[PDB]
Amino acid sequence: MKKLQIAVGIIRNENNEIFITRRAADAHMANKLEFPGGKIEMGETPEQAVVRELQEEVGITPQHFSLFEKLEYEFPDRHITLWFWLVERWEGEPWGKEGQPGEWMSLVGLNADDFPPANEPVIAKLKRL
Ligand SMILES: Nc1nc2c([nH]c(=O)n2[C@H]2C[C@H](O)[C@@H](COP(=O)(O)O)O2)c(=O)[nH]1
Ligand SMILES: [Mg+2]
Repeated sequence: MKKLQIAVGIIRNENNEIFITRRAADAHMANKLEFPGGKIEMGETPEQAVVRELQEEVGITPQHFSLFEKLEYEFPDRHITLWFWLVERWEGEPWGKEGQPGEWMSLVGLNADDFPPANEPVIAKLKRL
């Protein structure tokens, strides 16, 4: 079967703003407004998957932990698990290896349009704030 897991955590900055990968720092993918922690799927545990990938997607030392929301849905012949974790702080700039560098933005205005549309089920909840 076709199934893939994803665990992410919105890093909280020093100004109630979270650092998320958006249009990279100088890339073309402007609709890549996503978060770190992806790839947890690999072969980790529901708990170590994020905690492990966290170091891989942050590399820094941030007071980051707890989950904000987690959901598991499967598309017509596809299985996508998206876990959203809550973060409270992060020292310096987050690097790890998420993919496309981001900037400290206000999560109160998340972009469900810029980020993957099929991945709205998660944002549809928080987006409505
Ligand atoms: N089944 C399913 N998987 C999806 C959808 N959208 C989406 O990004 N995914 C997948 C692809 C990605 O690899 C992953 C999210 O993190 P990455 O883009 O970093 O891999 O989940 C979808 O609509 N259905
Ligand atoms: Mg990763």
